[PDB]
Amino acid sequence: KTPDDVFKLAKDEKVEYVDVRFCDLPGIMQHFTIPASAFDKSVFDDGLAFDGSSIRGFQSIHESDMLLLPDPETARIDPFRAAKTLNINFFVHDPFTLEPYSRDPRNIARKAENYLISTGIADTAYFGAEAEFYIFDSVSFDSRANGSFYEVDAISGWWNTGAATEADGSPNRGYKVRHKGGYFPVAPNDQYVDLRDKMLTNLINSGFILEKGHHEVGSGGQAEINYQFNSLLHAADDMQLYKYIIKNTAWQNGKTVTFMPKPLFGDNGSGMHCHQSLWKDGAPLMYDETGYAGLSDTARHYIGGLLHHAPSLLAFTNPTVNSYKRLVPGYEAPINLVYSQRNRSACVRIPITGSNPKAKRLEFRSPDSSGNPYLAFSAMLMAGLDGIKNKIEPQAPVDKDLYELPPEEAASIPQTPTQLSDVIDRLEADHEYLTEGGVFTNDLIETWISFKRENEIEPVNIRPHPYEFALYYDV
Amino acid sequence: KTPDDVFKLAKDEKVEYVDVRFCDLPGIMQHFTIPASAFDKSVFDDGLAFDGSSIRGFQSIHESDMLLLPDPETARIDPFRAAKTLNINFFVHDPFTLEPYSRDPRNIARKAENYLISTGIADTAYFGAEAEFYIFDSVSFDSRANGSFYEVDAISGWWNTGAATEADGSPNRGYKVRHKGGYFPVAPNDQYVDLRDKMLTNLINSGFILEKGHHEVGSGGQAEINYQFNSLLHAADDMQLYKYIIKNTAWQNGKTVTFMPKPLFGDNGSGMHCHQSLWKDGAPLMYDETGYAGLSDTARHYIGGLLHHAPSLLAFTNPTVNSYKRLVPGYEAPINLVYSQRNRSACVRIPITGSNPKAKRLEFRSPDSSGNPYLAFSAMLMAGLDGIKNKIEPQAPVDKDLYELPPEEAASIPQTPTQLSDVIDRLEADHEYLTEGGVFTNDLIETWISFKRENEIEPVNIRPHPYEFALYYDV
Amino acid sequence: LHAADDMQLYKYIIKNTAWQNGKTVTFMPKPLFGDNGSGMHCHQSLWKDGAPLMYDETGYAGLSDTARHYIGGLLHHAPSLLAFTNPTVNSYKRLVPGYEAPINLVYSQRNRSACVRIPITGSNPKAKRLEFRSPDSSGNPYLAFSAMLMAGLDGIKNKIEPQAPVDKDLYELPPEEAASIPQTPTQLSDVIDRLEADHEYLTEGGVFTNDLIETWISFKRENEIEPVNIRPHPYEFALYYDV
Amino acid sequence: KTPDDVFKLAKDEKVEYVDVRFCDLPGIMQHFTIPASAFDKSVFDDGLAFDGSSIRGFQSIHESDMLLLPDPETARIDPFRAAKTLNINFFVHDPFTLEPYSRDPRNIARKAENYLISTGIADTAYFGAEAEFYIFDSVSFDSRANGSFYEVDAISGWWNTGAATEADGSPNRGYKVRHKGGYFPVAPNDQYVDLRDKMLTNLINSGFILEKGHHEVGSGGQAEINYQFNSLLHAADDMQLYKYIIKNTAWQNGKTVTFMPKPLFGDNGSGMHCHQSLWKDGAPLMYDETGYAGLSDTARHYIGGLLHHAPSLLAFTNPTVNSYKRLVPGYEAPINLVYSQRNRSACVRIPITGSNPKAKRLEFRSPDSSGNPYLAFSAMLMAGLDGIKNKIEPQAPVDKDLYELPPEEAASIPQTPTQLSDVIDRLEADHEYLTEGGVFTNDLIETWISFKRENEIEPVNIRPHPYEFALYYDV
Ligand SMILES: COc1ccc2cc(-c3nc(C(C)(C)C)[nH]c3-c3ccnc(N)c3)ccc2c1
Ligand SMILES: COc1ccc2cc(-c3nc(C(C)(C)C)[nH]c3-c3ccnc(N)c3)ccc2c1
Ligand SMILES: COc1ccc2cc(-c3nc(C(C)(C)C)[nH]c3-c3ccnc(N)c3)ccc2c1
Ligand SMILES: C[S@](=O)(CC[C@H](N)C(=O)O)=NP(=O)(O)O
Ligand SMILES: C[S@](=O)(CC[C@H](N)C(=O)O)=NP(=O)(O)O
Ligand SMILES: C[S@](=O)(CC[C@H](N)C(=O)O)=NP(=O)(O)O
Ligand SMILES: C[S@](=O)(CC[C@H](N)C(=O)O)=NP(=O)(O)O
Ligand SMILES: [Cl-]
Ligand SMILES: [Cl-]
Ligand SMILES: [Cl-]
Ligand SMILES: [Cl-]
Ligand SMILES: [Mg+2]
Ligand SMILES: [Mg+2]
Ligand SMILES: [Mg+2]
Ligand SMILES: [Mg+2]
Ligand SMILES: [Mg+2]
Ligand SMILES: [Mg+2]
Ligand SMILES: [Mg+2]
Ligand SMILES: [Mg+2]
Ligand SMILES: [Mg+2]
Ligand SMILES: [Mg+2]
Repeated sequence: KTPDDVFKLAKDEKVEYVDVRFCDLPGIMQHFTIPASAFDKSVFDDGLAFDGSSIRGFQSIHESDMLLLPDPETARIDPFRAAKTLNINFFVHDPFTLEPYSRDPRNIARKAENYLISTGIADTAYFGAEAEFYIFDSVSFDSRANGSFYEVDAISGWWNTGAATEADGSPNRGYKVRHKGGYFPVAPNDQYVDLRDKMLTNLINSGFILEKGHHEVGSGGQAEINYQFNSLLHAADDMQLYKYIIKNTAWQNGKTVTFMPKPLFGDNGSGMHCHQSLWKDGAPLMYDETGYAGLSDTARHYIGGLLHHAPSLLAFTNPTVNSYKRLVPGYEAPINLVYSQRNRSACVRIPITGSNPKAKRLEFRSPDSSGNPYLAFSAMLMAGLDGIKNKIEPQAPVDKDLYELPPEEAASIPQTPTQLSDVIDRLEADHEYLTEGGVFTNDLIETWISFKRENEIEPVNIRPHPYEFALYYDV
Repeated sequence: KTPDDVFKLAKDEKVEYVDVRFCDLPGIMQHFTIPASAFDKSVFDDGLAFDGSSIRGFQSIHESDMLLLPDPETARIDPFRAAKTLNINFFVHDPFTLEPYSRDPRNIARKAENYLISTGIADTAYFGAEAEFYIFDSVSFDSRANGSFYEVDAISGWWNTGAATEADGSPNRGYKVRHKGGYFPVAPNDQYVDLRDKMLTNLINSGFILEKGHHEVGSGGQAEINYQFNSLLHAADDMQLYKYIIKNTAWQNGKTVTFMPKPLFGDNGSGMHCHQSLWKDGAPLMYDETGYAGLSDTARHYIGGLLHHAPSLLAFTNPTVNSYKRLVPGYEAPINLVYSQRNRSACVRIPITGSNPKAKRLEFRSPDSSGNPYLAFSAMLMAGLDGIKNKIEPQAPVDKDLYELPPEEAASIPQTPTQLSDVIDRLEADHEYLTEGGVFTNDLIETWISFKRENEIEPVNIRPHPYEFALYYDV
Repeated sequence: LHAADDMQLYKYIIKNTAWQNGKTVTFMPKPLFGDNGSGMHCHQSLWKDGAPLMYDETGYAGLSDTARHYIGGLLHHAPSLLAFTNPTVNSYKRLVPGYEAPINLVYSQRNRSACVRIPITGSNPKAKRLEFRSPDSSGNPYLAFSAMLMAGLDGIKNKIEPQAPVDKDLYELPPEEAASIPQTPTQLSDVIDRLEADHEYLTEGGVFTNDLIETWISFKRENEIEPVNIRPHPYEFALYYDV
Repeated sequence: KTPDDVFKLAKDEKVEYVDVRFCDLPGIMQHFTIPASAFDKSVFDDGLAFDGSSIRGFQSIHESDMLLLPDPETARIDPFRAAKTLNINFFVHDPFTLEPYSRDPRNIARKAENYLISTGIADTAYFGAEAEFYIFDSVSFDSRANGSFYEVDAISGWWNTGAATEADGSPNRGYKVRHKGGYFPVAPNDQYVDLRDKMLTNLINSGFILEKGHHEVGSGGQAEINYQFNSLLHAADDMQLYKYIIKNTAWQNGKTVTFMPKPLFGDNGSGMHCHQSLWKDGAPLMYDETGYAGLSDTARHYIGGLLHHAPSLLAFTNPTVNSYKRLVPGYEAPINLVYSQRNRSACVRIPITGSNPKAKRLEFRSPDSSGNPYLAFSAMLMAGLDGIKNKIEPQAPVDKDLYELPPEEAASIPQTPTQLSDVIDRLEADHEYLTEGGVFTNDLIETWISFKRENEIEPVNIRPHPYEFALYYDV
C-alpha cells in the first residue's frame, strides 16, 4: 500500500476518525485519535508528536517529545467504533534527526528483516502464531498491607458445577467444562461457539485470512483462533491487531479476555506457539527428505540456535513472572530444551506435514502472549540465525513424553528456566547474538532488563503470597 | 453424496463456516471450525490436523498429531449458529500412513459393516434406536473433602407439588407429573409439547425422517423422539446428530437435557432400545411364520448371541457406572437375560408387527445413551453374528412379568450384571467375538477397559455416598 | 468379652461427652474423602495358665509358631472375616491406599501399611502381640472379636502358614510384586458373598450358628448393599450428566 | 532435675494428666496425653511409642514405630488446661537399639553442646532470643483453581481507620497504630497492654525469668517479650515453650498470634534476633577492650563464621519462603552481610554494653521464628565454631544506614540471599561445617533439603500470585 491508497480507503469508507497507533516497549499498543479532516499529506511528511515520557521504556521527562511516521500497509477499518474509524500503525522517530527510534519495537522488527537479507542466508522469515486466550466473565484482585487476592470467573468453569444459580440469578444448567477437558466437545459443552464466530467474522472483516477456531483445553473458556502466517514484521502487526480484535469483540459482548500465560492453577496455560521457516528467492529452505523429521541442515541449525540461546532468549519470548507458572509439567507446555516431531511435550515440535517442502517448519512452543511480538519474533530470528551462522548442532531429538522421563534420563537434559529473574540475569550476561547487525542495541537491552527488575521481579518478590499463609501462619 | 455435492450445498446455502466433527472414544463429538473460504479440495485430499493427545482414548502427548478426512454423506446445515454453518463428520487417520485409526469409533462402525458383508450372512444391518432423555430446568453437583451433592430440577417434577412459587417467583399452577405417570397425558400435564415440537422441527430440517415424539414415563420432563431406522454406520451418525439437536434445542430455549441412564431415583431411567434386523439382497432375514413370535432361525441365533455375550457386551452398550442404577426392577428396563414378545420387562422384546416380513425385528432393551453408538451398535452386531455363526440357542422365552417372578424360577434365569466393574472384568476375560475380522482390536479393548477403571469405576468407589451417612453416621 | 463390653461403653462415653459439650462424634470408617479413615486396630494375644504364648525370640518379629499360625488364620480367612470386622459399605471406602489402613493381606513388623503389624515391643514376652489393622468401628465388637478369634484358632489348629512378611511400603509396590499379593476385598457385597460360601471356621463349637450367619448376610444385603447400589452417587452427575 | 523431682512435682501439684512433647523436623511441637496414673518409672526405663511416619521429616510408613524418652529438666505445669497437666519434653530414640534419633531436633542441640565442649574452645554457648510476633483478631486464606486470597485483621490495624464500626458492630474509637508506628506509645494507642501482661504472667508462672515486654514497630498488634538467656539446648526448649504460651494466651483471650516472618506488606516483619556468647570455666570469651566494639578475636572470628556461612546457614535460620519477604530494606531487618555496633540495619549488631565483659555479645539479626530453634541455634554455633577454628576474618564493619546506600555502593558488600531456593541450593553444595563432629548428619540435611523443595519452594512457585493479575491480566 501507498499513501494515496490509504487516502482513497479513508474517503471511500467515509471515515470520520483516524486512530494513530504505535507499540510501547512491553508490548501494549498505544493510540490517539485525529479527525479525518486532519489526516493529510502533512501526516506523512512531517509526522505527529506525542509524550515519550508517558510511554513505558521510551523517554525521560526532559527529553519527552517524540515523533510518529505512518506505515500505510497497516491501515484497517476499526470494527468496533460507532464513529467510522481507520486504524494505522506508526513508526517512532527522533524529532530532531528523524532517525528511527532505537526502542521502537516496530523498528526492531524492521531491522531484523533487513539483517536477515544482509546475511545472504534467506530473504524472508515466515511466522505463524497460535495465541491462545481465556474468555472469562469477570476478574478482580487487589494488594493491601494486610491482604491480597485475585479471582477470575467464567460460567463454564468447573469450579462452578455446584453453584445454586448463575451470576445473574438464572439456573445452573450444567455442561461446564472439566479441567483439561475443553478440547474440544460440541455445544452445549462448548459455550462459546457464537462468540468465537463473531471473533472470526471481525477478523475476516479486518483482512485476516482465517484458518480455524476452536475451544482449547482449559476450563472456563479457553480458546484459539488461527490466521495465515506472514513475514516477520507483518506477522507481528497481525498479532497486535488480533489481540485487539479478540479483546474488544469479547468486551462488546459482555465478556473479558486475558492473554496471560497462566490465569488458572491446575489447568492449561495459554501459549503463543511460533511456527517458523526461512525462504530464499521464493523457495523454502527448511526441507530435506533425508534428515530427521524432514529437516534440512539450515532448519536443524536454526533449532540449535533456539535451544542453545533459550536461557537468555526467553527474556523476550517468556517475559513475565507469570510466564514461568506456565512452564510446568503436564499441560502441553515445555519443561526442557529438546526438539521432537509430533511431540507436544517438547520445546520445539516438528508438526507432521508430509513431503511438501513448502509446509516444512519448526514449532517453537515455549513463547507466550505476555510480551511484545515485535521483540519476540525478532529475538527468535536472531537466535536461529546465530545457530545457522555458527552451525550449532542441537542435541539429539527425544521422541518421548518428556514429563514422564526417568530421573537419570531427565537430568541429562537442560531444563527450561524456573523464573524470570534467571532469564533476565542470563540476558544481561550474554546477549551478543541479539546485537548482531545492530538489530537490538545495548540501550534497548538495558532498558528491558531494568524495566523487568524494577516493575515486575522486585514487586512480586517483596509481596507475600497467599499460599505462604497456608504454609506458615501457624509456624 | 460426493465432494462436489458438499461444495454445491455450501455455496447454495451461503455457508460462512464449516464445522469439522469427529467422535472421541467414550462417545462425545469433538469439533473445530474453519471458514468457508478454507473449505476446498485440499480438505478432501490432504485432510486436517488436530491434537490426538487432548482427545480421550486417542494418543499420548509425544505421538499427538492426528489427521482427519471428511465423510461427505454426513454434511448437514447447523440449525443453531447465527453465522451459517455446515457440519461434516470426519474419519480419523494416521498422519504418516493415512491408515484409518484403530481407535476411531466411526472406523469401527465402518469395519463392522464390511465384516458383515464378508461373512455372507447378510449385506445390511438395520438399527432403529429410541434414545430417551430428560428435559430439566437445572442441575448442580460437587464433591469435596467434607461433603458432596447433586440436584436436578424441573418445573413438572412431582417433588415440587408443595412449592410456594416457581423458580422465577411466579405461582405454582399444579399439573405436575406423578412419578411413573408421564406417559402420556395431554397438556397441561404435558408441559413440554411446544418444546418437543421445536425439537421435531429442528430434526426434520436436518434431514431426519420422523416417526413420533412424546412425553415419557418419568416425572420432571422425560421425553422420547423416534426417527426412521438406517444401516449401522448411518444410524450411529444419526444418533450423534440427534443428541446434539436435542441438547441444543433445549439449551436455546432455556432448558437443560440429560441422556444419563438414571438421573432420578425411584422413577424411570432413560434407555436406548435398539431394534435390529439383518437384510440380504433387499430381502429381510428375520421372519419365519412358523417360529415363536414370527422369528427365523437367523433371528433366534442373533438373539442367542446377544443374550450369551451380554455379560461382556454391556461393557459397550451400558458403559457407565450410572448404567447399572437403571438395570433395577420395576421401570421397564431389563433385570435378566431373557427374550419375550410384547414384553417390556424383558432384555429382548419382540414387538408385535403382524405378518409383514419387512417389519420383523428384535428390540434389545438393555442399552442406554451413556456411551458410544458407533461402538455399541458394532458390538451388538458382533455378538449377534457370533450367535448365527455358532448357532447359539437362546434359552426359552419367558412370557411373564419378569419383576414378579417367584424367587425359585428367578434363580434359574441369568441376571443382568450388577455393576460396571463386573462387565469390564468380563470384557477383559472374554472378547474374542468382538475381535473377529479385526472389527475391534486389542488396543481399543484395552484402552476402553483401562479408561473405565481409572476414570469411572475407581473414582466412584473411593468417594463416600450420601446414603452411607444416612446408614452409618451413628454407628 | 470384657474387652467387647469395654468397647460399647467407650463409644457411649465418647459420643455423649461430645454431645453434652455441643459437639457430635462419628465412628464411621470414612466420613472424609481424601483424609484418614477411622479404624479399630485390634491387638491380640493368647495366654495359658498366666503365661504368654505369642513370643519366641528366634521367630521373625519375636513371634512364636502359635502367633504365626494365628496370623495365618486371620490372613487366610480375611475374605470372609471382614464381613464381621469391616461390616459396612462405608468400611470399603477406608480400605484404599495412602491412609495407614490395609490394602492387601500381609503381615510385617513396624509397618502401618500392612494388614497385620507387629508393634516393636522388645524382649518382654508379655508385650508380644499382633495388631490386626483391618477392622473398623462400624459393626459389633462382640461379633468382630469373636470372629477374629475363630479365624486365629482355625489357623493354629490347621497350622496355616502366612505368606512371607513384606517389610516395605505396601502402597508403593511396583505393579509386578503387588499383583502377587492378595488384595483386601473391594466392597461389602464381596465379603458377604464369601461369608455365605465359606464360614465353617466360625461355626466350630457352635460359637456362631447358621441362623446368625444367615440373618447377618440377609440384613446386610437388604438394608445396606442394595439400598446404596440403587441410589445414584453425586459423582455420577459429575461424570455423566453431559453424556 | 531428676526423675524423682518430676514425680514429686506431679504429686504436689495434684496433676491429672501428663503431656508428652517432642519436636518435629520443621519445628512444631507434637504431643499426646497420658493419665497421671500411667506416669511411672516405666516411662523413664522403657519409654513411650508413637507413629514416626505421621511426623514430618521422620519415618517412612514401613519403619513407623519410634520411641520417646523423657527429659526431666523440661517439666512444667501447663497454664491453660482445666484438668491439671504437667508438660514434659522427650528425646526421640530408635526402638530397637535405643540410639538417639538422627532427625530429632532436640538431639541435634544435645550433640552441638557436646561438640562445643570437645573442641576445647568453650564449654558453654549462651543464646538470648527475641521472638517478635503479631497479635491479630482474625485470618483467612485459600487457594483454588480460579483464585486465591489471604487476609489478616486487627482492631489496631491502620487499614481500619476508616471503618464505620468494629467487627462486633461497636463504634470505631480511633487510636489505631500507624504503619511503623507501634514502637511504643502509651495506651490507648497501645491496645494490648493487659493481654501482654497476661502473657508475661503466664511466662513467670512457667518458670521463665522475665526481662521486658512491649509493643513492636508493626501496626495491628506487633509485640515482643524477652526472657533471660540460657545455654543452647535450654534456650531452644525455652523458645518452644514461649511460642506455645504466647499463642495460647492469645487464643484463650479471643485473639490469634502469628510468628510468621512477614504477615504484613509495607510494615515490619517479625525476627528472632539471637544474642550469642561463648564462655569457658565460668568466664566470658567475647570481650577485649582493645577490639572494635569491645570484641575479642574469638568473638570476631565467630562473626566471621556467621557471615561467611550465611548463604547456606540461612537454610536453618530463615527456612521458609516467607522468610525472604522480611529480608527487604527499610524495616530493621538485614539486607546484606555486615556487622556493625549500634546498627539495626546490619546483619550482626553489637549492642552497646559498656566495659562489663559478661555483657559483651553479638546480635545475629538475620534469623526469624519460622523454623526450628534447636536446628537454628545449632547451625549458628557450628558456623561460629568453623569461624574460630579457621580464624575467618569478617570484612570491616560498616557503621552506616545500610538501606540508604546508593545502588553502586550497596553492590560492593555481599547481599543476603533473595529466596529460599538459593539457600537450599547452597546448603546442598556446602554443608561440611554442619557435619563436623556428626552434629548434623547427611540424612538430616538431605531430608531438610528435600522437604523444603517439595512442600514449600515448588508449591509456591507453581501458584499464580495475586499481584501477577495486577501486572498481567491485560497483557
Ligand atoms: C501446502 O503449502 C503450505 C505452505 C505454508 C503453510 C503454513 C502453515 C502454517 N500454519 C501456521 C499456523 C497458523 C497453524 C500457526 N503456521 C504455519 C507456518 C508458519 C511459518 N512457516 C510455515 N512454513 C508455516 C501451514 C500450512 C502450510 C502449507
Ligand atoms: C412395514 O414395513 C416396515 C419396514 C421397516 C420398519 C422399521 C421400523 C422400526 N422403527 C424403529 C424405531 C424407530 C421405532 C426404533 N426401529 C425399527 C426397525 C429397526 C431395525 N430393523 C427393522 N426392521 C425395524 C418400524 C416399522 C417398519 C415397517
Ligand atoms: C551484667 O551482666 C550480664 C550478663 C548477661 C547478660 C545477658 C543479656 C542478654 N539479654 C538478651 C536478650 C534477652 C535481650 C535477647 N540476650 C542476652 C545475651 C545472650 C547471650 N549472651 C549474652 N552474654 C547475653 C543481657 C545483659 C546481660 C548482663
Ligand atoms: C492443544 S495445545 O497443545 C495446547 C498448548 C498449551 N495451551 C500451551 O500452554 O502451550 N495447542 P496446539 O495443539 O494448538 O498446538
Ligand atoms: C415406555 S418404555 O417401555 C420405557 C423404557 C424405559 N425408560 C427404559 O429405561 O428402558 N419405552 P418404549 O415403550 O418407547 O419402548
Ligand atoms: C496413626 S494410625 O496409624 C492411623 C490409622 C488409620 N486411621 C486407620 O484408618 O487405620 N493409628 P495408630 O498409630 O494409633 O495405630
Ligand atoms: C525494634 S527492632 O529493631 C525491630 C526488628 C524487626 N522487627 C526485624 O524484623 O528484625 N527489634 P529490637 O530493637 O528488639 O532488636
Ligand atoms: Cl523472578
Ligand atoms: Cl462398579
Ligand atoms: Cl457393596
Ligand atoms: Cl524460593
Ligand atoms: Mg493450534
Ligand atoms: Mg493450542
Ligand atoms: Mg501449536
Ligand atoms: Mg418407543
Ligand atoms: Mg420409550
Ligand atoms: Mg422401545
Ligand atoms: Mg494401632
Ligand atoms: Mg528487642
Ligand atoms: Mg524487637
Ligand atoms: Mg534485637
